[PDB]
Amino acid sequence: GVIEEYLEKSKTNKELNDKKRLATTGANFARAYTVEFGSCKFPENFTGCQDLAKQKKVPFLSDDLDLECEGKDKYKCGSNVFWKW
Amino acid sequence: SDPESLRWNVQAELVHSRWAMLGAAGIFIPEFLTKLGILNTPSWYTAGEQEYFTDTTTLFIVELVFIGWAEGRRWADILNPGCVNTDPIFPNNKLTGTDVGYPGGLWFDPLGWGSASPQKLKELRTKEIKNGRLAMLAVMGAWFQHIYTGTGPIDNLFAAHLADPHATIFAAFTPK
Amino acid sequence: MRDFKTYLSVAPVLSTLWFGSLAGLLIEINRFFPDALTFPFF
Amino acid sequence: LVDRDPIKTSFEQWAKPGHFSRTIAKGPDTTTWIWNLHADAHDFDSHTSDLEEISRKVFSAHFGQLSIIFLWLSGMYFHGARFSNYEAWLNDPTHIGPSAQVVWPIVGQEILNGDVGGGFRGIQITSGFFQIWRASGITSELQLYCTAIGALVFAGLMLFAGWFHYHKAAPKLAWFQDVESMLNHHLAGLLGLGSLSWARHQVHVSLPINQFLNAGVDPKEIPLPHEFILNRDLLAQLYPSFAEGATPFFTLNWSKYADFLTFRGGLDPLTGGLWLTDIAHHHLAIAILFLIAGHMYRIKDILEAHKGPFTGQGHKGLYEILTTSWHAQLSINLAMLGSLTIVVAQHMYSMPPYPYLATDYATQLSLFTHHMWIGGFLIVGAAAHAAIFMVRDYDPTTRYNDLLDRVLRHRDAIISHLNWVCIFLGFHSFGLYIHNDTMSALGRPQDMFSDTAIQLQPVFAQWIQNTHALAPGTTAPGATASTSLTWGGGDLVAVGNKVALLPIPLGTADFLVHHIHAFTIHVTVLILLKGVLFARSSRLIPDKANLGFRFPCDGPGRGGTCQVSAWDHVFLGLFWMYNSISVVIFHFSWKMQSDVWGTINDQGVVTHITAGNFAQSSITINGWLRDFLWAQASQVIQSYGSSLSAYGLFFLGAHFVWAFSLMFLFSGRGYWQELIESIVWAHNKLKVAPATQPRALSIVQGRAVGVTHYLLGGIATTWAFFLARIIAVG
Amino acid sequence: SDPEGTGGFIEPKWLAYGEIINGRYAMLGAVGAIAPEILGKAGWFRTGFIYNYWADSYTLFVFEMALMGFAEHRRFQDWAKPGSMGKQYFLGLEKGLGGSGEPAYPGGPFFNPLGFGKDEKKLKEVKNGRLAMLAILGYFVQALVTGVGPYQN
Ligand code: CLA
Ligand code: CLA
Ligand code: CLA
Ligand code: CLA
Ligand SMILES: CC(=CC=C/C(C)=C/C=C/C=C(C)\C=C\C=C(C)\C=C\C1=C(C)CCCC1(C)C)/C=C/C1=C(C)CCCC1(C)C
Ligand SMILES: CCCCCCCCCCCCO[C@H]1O[C@H](CO)[C@@H](O[C@H]2O[C@H](CO)[C@@H](O)[C@H](O)[C@H]2O)[C@H](O)[C@H]1O
Ligand SMILES: CC1=C(C/C=C(\C)CCC[C@H](C)CCC[C@@H](C)CCCC(C)C)C(=O)c2ccccc2C1=O
Repeated sequence: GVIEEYLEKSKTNKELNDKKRLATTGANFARAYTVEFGSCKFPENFTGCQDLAKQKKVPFLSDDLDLECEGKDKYKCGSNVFWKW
Repeated sequence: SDPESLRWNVQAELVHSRWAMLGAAGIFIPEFLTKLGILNTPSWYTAGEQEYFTDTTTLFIVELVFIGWAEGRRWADILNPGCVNTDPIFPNNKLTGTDVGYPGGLWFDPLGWGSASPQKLKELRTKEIKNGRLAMLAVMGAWFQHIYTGTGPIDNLFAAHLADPHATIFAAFTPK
Repeated sequence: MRDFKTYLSVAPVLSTLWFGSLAGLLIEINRFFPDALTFPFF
Repeated sequence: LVDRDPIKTSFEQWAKPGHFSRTIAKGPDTTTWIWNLHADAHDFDSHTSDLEEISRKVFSAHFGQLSIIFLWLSGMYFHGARFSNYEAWLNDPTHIGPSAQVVWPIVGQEILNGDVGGGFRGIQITSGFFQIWRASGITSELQLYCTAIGALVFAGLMLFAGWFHYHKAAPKLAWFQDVESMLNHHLAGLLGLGSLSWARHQVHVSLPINQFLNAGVDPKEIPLPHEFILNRDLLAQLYPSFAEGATPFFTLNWSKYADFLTFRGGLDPLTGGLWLTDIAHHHLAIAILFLIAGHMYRIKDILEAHKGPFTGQGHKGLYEILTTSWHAQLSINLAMLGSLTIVVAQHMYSMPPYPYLATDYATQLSLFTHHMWIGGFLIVGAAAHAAIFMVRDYDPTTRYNDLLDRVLRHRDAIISHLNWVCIFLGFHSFGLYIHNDTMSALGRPQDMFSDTAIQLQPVFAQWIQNTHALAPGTTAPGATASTSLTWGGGDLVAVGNKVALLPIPLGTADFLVHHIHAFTIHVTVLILLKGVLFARSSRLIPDKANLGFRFPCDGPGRGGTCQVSAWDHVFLGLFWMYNSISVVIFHFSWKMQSDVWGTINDQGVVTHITAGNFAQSSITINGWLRDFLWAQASQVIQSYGSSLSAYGLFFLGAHFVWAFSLMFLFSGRGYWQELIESIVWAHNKLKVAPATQPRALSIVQGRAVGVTHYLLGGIATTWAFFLARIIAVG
Repeated sequence: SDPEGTGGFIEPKWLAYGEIINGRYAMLGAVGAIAPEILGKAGWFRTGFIYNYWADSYTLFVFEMALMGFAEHRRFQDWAKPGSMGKQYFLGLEKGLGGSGEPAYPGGPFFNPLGFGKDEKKLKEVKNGRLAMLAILGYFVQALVTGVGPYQN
């Protein structure tokens, strides 16, 4: 090597850089820096509107965690009246 | 059930050790010393920026005319006089042996109490950190590895490549 | 640890670390001068 | 020996002249004991007079083979990987011409590295990986690079089981000296649980990942690294997820199926390596047996049972000492292991089991002669080690009056016959050819032995071949073609680069080689049979078990008294077998190319590597160098300046090394002594010799350096002669 | 001297008794059921998914199981014994304060003697039943018939 001025004028810099908003990652799921969403409440399926739907709803999905448990109807087998068809 | 191997010179391995490793002192503190931003800057114009190069391999010659000299004088009269022939005292010689060096010749000796005893106390000091230096430099010579491998962009060689997150090198710390 | 008037032993075929290697360093001269059949001198 | 013990050194024995028979390597210096030490290094008349250990060594020093076969394979999987050509060859078979090895361009080298396929410089292959490797229900270069270290894993570990024996304070007697179960286990679940296990990873994964390879694609445009789990959805193309069946049995309905298998026989048009739709079924249908079978049992009982009049009273009791031998239960084995290898050598060439073989000519004949020299090199052995029994193994004579004591009873007898057998053969088995010369060089064909002159008439056909390719009409179910396409009846269409297998016709020039084999296989065995039988006692020497099964020769008297022994019957028995195999090889390729190997084009007008030159012209034993040796080999002696070249360039050495054996074979012994001193003299004048008394070769060592050379000479000669006439045209 | 490792009919069983004991609370999923709301899966196929998951990610996974495995073999050496573990502090007579002793169970000793009213009305069984908790999730990872399902039902 051989140096002329000055290892730098303006020193090392933007090569790690993050600073005001060191953001990416902690953020991104800056959908969900706060996975905030819906109602507060309540009636039904929420997941509005974006997100969607409710797809199969109640205890399902939601799990997720919907919530709650309900006097149901508690999933278990048989029903859903396998409404297909 | 356990090896057959205390190399009798189990006694000598230990003294290129105090060689190797005390020695790595020279690199350990002057490096990170360096002097972050001294104020700052590393610039060496002087014998070096106009007289057609300075060193490289006149480097070595002069450079280790002395290491030359001194490293030789180092083990080859560490001690051992008597210095020839012909039956066993083991190390692979002590064919100095029972005679240190001279029967009433000169002052072969250092120090009173007919030996060489640099006195009794000083196990302290260099048992500890020093055969430390052996140990120490094992792992910040295991940093030599970490400190640079990855050939900072400027070259992938034999292209596996083989994944890709982000770079690596040195300066202290770590993302984590 | 080895001074004057012969030393320590070695195995049956350290010749296999003497055919292989030493001699091996000689291909190492037979590519530095990748060729012979007479030779310039120094 | 101390050093000193018993009990009361860990301090190991490194230093103090000798060990091995007791006025041992003596203080006094010599050389002979340096071929001693290596030879007979493994042996057992010394180490201790007490079984015990030995089995505790052989179950360890064994181990380091598996581990080795394991360090090997790895450098082959690695090799068959990053030194690629496999990736390139597979999208592009029929086309490539594979490699795994490549030089480095030091000195002359590079000529040896000549464009092999998927665009690179290298040296070819006649060792059918790239073809077991068809398997890879996955494909990928770095992947074989796991199967590779997976190899080095089994090794280090399946090599620290060898530390975890002998060196560790070992098991003992009962452990093997109760045999009671051993095969129970072995055959049941490994013989079984492999073939079984192999089934599960032979339709799961492989079948599908070449069911839709036999068409096109470029891999990873197919077979992911996991893809083949619970996803029993692609298994949908290659049969049901059982649909409505539950664990075979019958209350099942097929209005249109019958699981994978659906038995084949013949050859894929596009990959004639025999069908895989079968390959699961057959391995499944194995294992079961083994799975049921390895469930005998605990041992005498069954053998302690059926006797008769002339039969074997000692049949009953056929060896307590078959839990107390080795040298016996090794010799038996080698005859089988060995004789059960070269049965491979056929079912291979007349029924390929891998995709792309036959079309691949050179990459499965190499095979059929490599596998061929083991089903021979392991058989003469299978006699040697019986001689090693017959001489010594047991302590005393506790073994008595039985099947053997019987066979020996006659002995100037079992071998009295067998002899005449051979001279009946030989006369009917070789001078047969010589007729032709003497009378075709006299020249009157009217009366030769031609496939046409001596009465046989344009047909061979009616025997059993013609009731094999035609048998899918018996109790036989069926499945288009046969079992092995090389059989008389029907079919043709086999392959679209070159050819594969077709009928393979016979008569004479197939009749009489087939017979030279007889006489060759027979006089081989005469010498081994009589050799191992007369192991210990005879009416040339009865005081003749008194050292070991070697011993040079008893002594100038009795007339000759030289060869005798049985090291040496297993020395002149190799000498033949080198022929036995060396002429069987000579047979196959001259057939398999004279006919079979050749090639299709329009109207599939077949064009063998040689329009059947065999015809009237192997029958002459000169035609065997007119049509063979001088014809083919023109490729070995043209091979200079090329890529394979290393063959022609071997073919001189090793065609030299053989012609160096005779020196070791044909010579005296106090000769090279008488000579070695003239030497030793000139030595002493300068002061340069005595220490370690330089000595000539140990009569029978001399024979050891015959034979072994005569073989690695006389053999690789063709290993070269071959690879040089299937690479390049053929 | 060289470290030791005595095999003898059945060490392999004392440490093999132990291996499963640790794995019986490394059973985890139903022993501490609050542990996984969905954490048994490391991270469906459909599966569940109406990754695997949000997550608790990362790297620094080897360093743990190694470094705290660099402790498993210390309560295996230290208490070979000659005791001095409580190096205390050079000066200061005020350090009667103890803590326990060697602990197995409610601590130093058992303690606070005084007890029984109500709670009311060996020890390989405290083992045996939790492989009957271990090997149970074992097949429950692959616990599916899928194409079909519960024949039973
Ligand atoms: C690191 C270890 C080690 C050490 C220090 C020893 C030391 C000893 N072993 Mg030993 N052994 C070891 C590992 C070791 N073993 C392993 C791993 C195995 C099983 C694989 C064995 C199986 C074994 C047996 C059966 C016996 C011993 C015996 C002995 C004693 C005699 C050794 C000798 O001079 O053999 C010299 C031989 C070697 C140094 C090489 C070993 C051969 C194998 C493992 C590798 C070489 C194959 C290689 C591919 C060469 C062929 C290719 C060639 C062209 C290069 C000695 C105390 C013997 C005893 O108890 O006294 C009678 C007894 O016979 N060992
Ligand atoms: C399953 C079997 C196998 C096993 C485990 C054994 C085991 C044994 N055999 Mg044996 N044998 C076998 C198969 C086997 N054999 C076969 C198939 C044959 C027929 C050829 C023989 C013929 C035979 C004879 C005649 C003898 C034995 C003997 C022995 C014992 C001595 C072993 C020894 O010291 O190494 C010996 C090995 C060497 C000294 C190494 C030299 C190998 C040379 C010749 C190299 C081979 C050529 C090759 C191409 C060169 C390498 C490449 C090079 C060009 C770079 C031992 C118990 C001997 C005995 O006295 O019994 C107690 C007796 O000598 N065997
Ligand atoms: C293996 C080989 C062998 C055989 C089988 C033959 C066979 C033959 N050679 Mg021939 N030949 C041979 C080697 C052989 N040769 C060799 C090596 C040479 C060069 C040395 C010749 C040179 C040669 C010439 C020049 C000629 C022949 C000819 C012949 C033919 C006339 C034979 C004859 O008239 O004998 C007379 C036959 C008998 C007396 C028959 C009895 C012998 C048999 C029956 C013995 C059977 C044993 C018995 C059945 C055992 C059963 C026990 C009993 C109680 C039932 C005949 C086909 C001639 C020819 O022109 O052929 C076309 C011609 O002369 N050969
Ligand atoms: C020492 C003796 C003298 C010499 C120089 C020869 C030389 C030869 N004899 Mg010969 N012979 C002799 C005396 C001699 N003989 C005597 C007294 C008799 C008895 C009367 C015979 C009977 C005899 C017969 C019957 C035969 C020969 C044959 C041969 C030739 C083999 C071809 C060859 O080597 O190509 C030369 C080219 C090379 C050697 C290239 C070598 C390159 C390779 C091997 C690699 C490099 C070497 C490397 C170290 C090998 C790898 C090994 C590695 C694992 C270390 C060779 C020219 C044979 C022949 O070919 O036709 C007659 C035939 O078999 N001889
Ligand atoms: C002259 C020579 C050589 C030759 C050689 C020859 C002239 C020959 C040889 C040969 C060898 C061989 C040959 C070996 C081997 C091998 C192998 C490896 C084999 C293999 C195989 C198998 C696998 C089995 C069978 C078949 C075969 C064979 C293929 C040399 C010489 C020299 C000199 C001058 C001096 C110094 C040294 C030297 C340098 C050395
Ligand atoms: C080699 C010495 C001849 C002695 C045996 C001859 C007897 C049998 C006749 C030829 C045997 C070869 O069999 C060969 O027949 C035909 C050659 O004309 C070829 O005929 C093929 O080509 C055409 C393309 O559709 C069609 O006429 C046929 O449907 C098809 O099978 C076949 O590739 C093969 O079946
Ligand atoms: C030629 C021949 C000899 C003479 C063969 C000899 C002496 C071969 C032995 C030569 C050895 C192998 C040379 C070993 C020297 C080197 C190993 C030492 C130097 C080490 C290397 C670095 C070179 C016999 O002794 C003999 C005995 C019985 C029947 C037939 C014959 C026979 O035909």
